[PDB]
Amino acid sequence: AFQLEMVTRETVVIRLFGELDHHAVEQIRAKISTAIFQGAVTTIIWNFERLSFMDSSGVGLVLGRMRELEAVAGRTILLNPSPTMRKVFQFGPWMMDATEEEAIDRVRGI
Repeated sequence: AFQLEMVTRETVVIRLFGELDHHAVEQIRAKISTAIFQGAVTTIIWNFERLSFMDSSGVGLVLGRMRELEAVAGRTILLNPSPTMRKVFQFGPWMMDATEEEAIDRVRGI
């Protein structure tokens, strides 16, 4: 499952929870890519916390949006990545073990 929620001037939270199917990656890629191309989004906080498993397309889902953000000088934060995830991404975005309010407070500063 997943939820999207505009939470701040151009900032979007993607909560991932449970099992993210290849089909969901697709629903997500649709709404966010649109949002970026529309200029409604320039910062994505991906909340990975509750996630138990995504298939490989989630990895591209995230990296795609990054390449999309790079061009609008946007930014990505990976929030609460487990082991593989942070390893998968390290070998890059910003990873911070925090809450969403925390993550967002942090984004407002800059």
